[PDB]
Amino acid sequence: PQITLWKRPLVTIKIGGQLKEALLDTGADDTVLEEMNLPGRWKPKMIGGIGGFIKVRQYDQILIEICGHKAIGTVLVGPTPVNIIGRNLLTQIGCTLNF
Amino acid sequence: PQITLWKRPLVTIKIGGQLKEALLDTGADDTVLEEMNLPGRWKPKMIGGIGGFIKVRQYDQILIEICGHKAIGTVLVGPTPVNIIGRNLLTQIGCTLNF
Ligand SMILES: CCOP(=O)(COc1ccc(C[C@H](NC(=O)O[C@H]2CO[C@H]3OCC[C@H]32)[C@H](O)CN(CC(CC)CC)S(=O)(=O)c2ccc3ncsc3c2)cc1)OCC
Repeated sequence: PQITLWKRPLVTIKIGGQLKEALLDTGADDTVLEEMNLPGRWKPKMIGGIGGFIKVRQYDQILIEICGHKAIGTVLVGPTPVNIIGRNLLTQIGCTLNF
Repeated sequence: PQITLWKRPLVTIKIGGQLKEALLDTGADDTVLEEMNLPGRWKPKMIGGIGGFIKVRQYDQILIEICGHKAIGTVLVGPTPVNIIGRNLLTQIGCTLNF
């Protein structure tokens, strides 16, 4: 579809067998999701933005479905205030900016 | 144009007569630029991101040209890790997400 930017671009995603709301975020290199107890191994990581860094758990080869579009890649889990879909997955669903 | 997301969506902007590079950021409500001298009045504001809140200077009704497209609106100035163009100006230049 086409998403205007008057409001936050929030969509439904499916991950680890759960549905959630997440921001389609062209300023996010990586995908960062709210605390959730995903199975499997993970690597510690720190990601930075406005205000500083947070500590997150990096899980690899995670399947996420975004508005029916499937994607698989790296997902970071940590105390983010919002579920964020970053470019690593946005590219995979064919998402572009257009003006 | 149509901008893909394999790399960061960086563009040249012109503000207060100066050229700079900035990130088109659909996850940003507001536009935040690194410390710089802008003419006119400003008021202190706080904004929050992934790592907490920072103090910024709020400039209203500022002219800014984004990849050839003119906007006039609110620009925050402060210790952001990178210059970001948020939805308040993305809307003005007619930017949408498409997949
Ligand atoms: C409301 C909940 O609480 P809250 O008020 C704000 O919550 C939010 C927290 C984060 C966002 C998303 C964030 N937007 C943001 O900073 O926007 C500011 C400006 O406009 C306002 O609108 C929303 C907030 C205000 C960017 O889109 C993405 N970021 C990178 C950019 C940093 C400038 C480029 C470096 S990233 O997230 O840091 C990030 C993501 C993946 C990644 N992979 C490797 S690095 C790395 C870094 C949106 C809302 O904060 C109090 C705790």
